Amino acid sequence: LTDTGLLSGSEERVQVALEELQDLKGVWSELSKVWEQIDQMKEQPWVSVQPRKLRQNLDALLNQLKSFPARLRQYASYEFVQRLLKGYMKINMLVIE
Repeated sequence: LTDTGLLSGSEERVQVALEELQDLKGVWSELSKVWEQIDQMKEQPWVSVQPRKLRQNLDALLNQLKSFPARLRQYASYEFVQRLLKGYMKINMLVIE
């Protein structure tokens, strides 16, 4: 059979999708790594850790989730990890307040 399965425009689209998916997977991994520390800071009790400790945990989660590349930051994974870390830090700060 005479099939056009070589590196055509479809092949270029497949390669671009694979590169974008690698970037998105990196962003998701960085977001999960940051969100682990962010969730730890958020789940730290108000009596156990003050608002300063909650803010420190949220900032550590944001720093962990902000280490992704440009493609990772374009992907939603790192941004959502940073959002979860910021939410945990805000929960700690509100508990301290």
